[PDB]
Amino acid sequence: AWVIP
Amino acid sequence: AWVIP
Amino acid sequence: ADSCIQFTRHASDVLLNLNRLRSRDILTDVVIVVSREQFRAHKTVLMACSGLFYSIFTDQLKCNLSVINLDPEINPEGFCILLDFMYTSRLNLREGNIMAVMATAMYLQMEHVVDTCRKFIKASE
Amino acid sequence: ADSCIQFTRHASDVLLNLNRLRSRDILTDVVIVVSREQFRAHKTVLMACSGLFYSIFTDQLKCNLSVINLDPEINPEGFCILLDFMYTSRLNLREGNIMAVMATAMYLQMEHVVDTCRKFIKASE
Ligand SMILES: C[C@H]1COC(=O)c2c(c3cc(Nc4ccnc(Cl)c4C#N)ccc3n(C)c2=O)N1
Ligand SMILES: C[C@H]1COC(=O)c2c(c3cc(Nc4ccnc(Cl)c4C#N)ccc3n(C)c2=O)N1
Ligand SMILES: [Cl-]
Ligand SMILES: [Cl-]
Repeated sequence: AWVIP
Repeated sequence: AWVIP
Repeated sequence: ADSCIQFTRHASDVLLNLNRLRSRDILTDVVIVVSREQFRAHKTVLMACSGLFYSIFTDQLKCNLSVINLDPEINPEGFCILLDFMYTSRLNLREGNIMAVMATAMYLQMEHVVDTCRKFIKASE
Repeated sequence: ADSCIQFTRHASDVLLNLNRLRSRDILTDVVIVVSREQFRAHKTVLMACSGLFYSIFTDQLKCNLSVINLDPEINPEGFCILLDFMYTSRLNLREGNIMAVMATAMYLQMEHVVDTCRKFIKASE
């Protein structure tokens, strides 16, 4: 996997 | 885009 | 063949167009009912994202249904957040919705989401 | 909301499961005929990948057809290569098939593919 888009 | 996978 | 070339953004571009079809109600083939709230969707996208929907739409009788009713304990907002994630890869996880989102992902059999919810809860304890 | 988190591999995982449904002939809803060769597919995936299929399946009469016949000049191998690309992001481009793949991508209105074919041809001149 999860990221800050 | 295009790459060698 | 093993000499294929690959277009990096192709999968993301396909998902963007599948969400545009959903927004415009084009070729949607099922209504999911959650405590009287109704959500239109494409069976193939639901099956591709969820163990529960994969089992439902591969059944020889349920594959032909146009309406599927979920368990009355399922929260409509939690379902809405997960349906948006299926079609965009983005999850709107907030302090006020995390318990409902986690319980809904357990029911729908979306294990990456269940794991991330557990980690965010563990960090606040 | 602007505070969403994103799962990097989600779009690729959805496309992998859509190709598994195609392999097993699950919920396919159209047959594309190319010089008597037949290819089963999902209308939503075809529309998401091609300007020609997007125009065909948004027409109020053609949206309900279960068989679509392509122009007799279209090469079946070129179509097969492009259908595999739609469902996997991988293009099997070879010296012996590039002219047919480019002409088929122009007809299907798949512009990224047309551009890449033009560049590979220009490099050999
Ligand atoms: C985005 C992807 C990964 O994320 C998940 O959360 C996730 C799933 C997931 C999918 C399926 N569906 C298929 C599986 C296999 N063969 C076929 Cl043909 C299908 C289909 N269609 C089934 C289960 C899934 N289960 C448990 C997940 O946990 N989806
Ligand atoms: C993978 C992506 C990019 O690659 C292309 O080659 C490519 C296309 C492409 C897609 C569409 N389809 C839609 C467009 C808009 N609104 C909707 Cl709802 C749809 C749908 N479904 C239409 C045209 C496309 N045209 C010209 C391309 O050139 N597909
Ligand atoms: Cl029904
Ligand atoms: Cl027909």
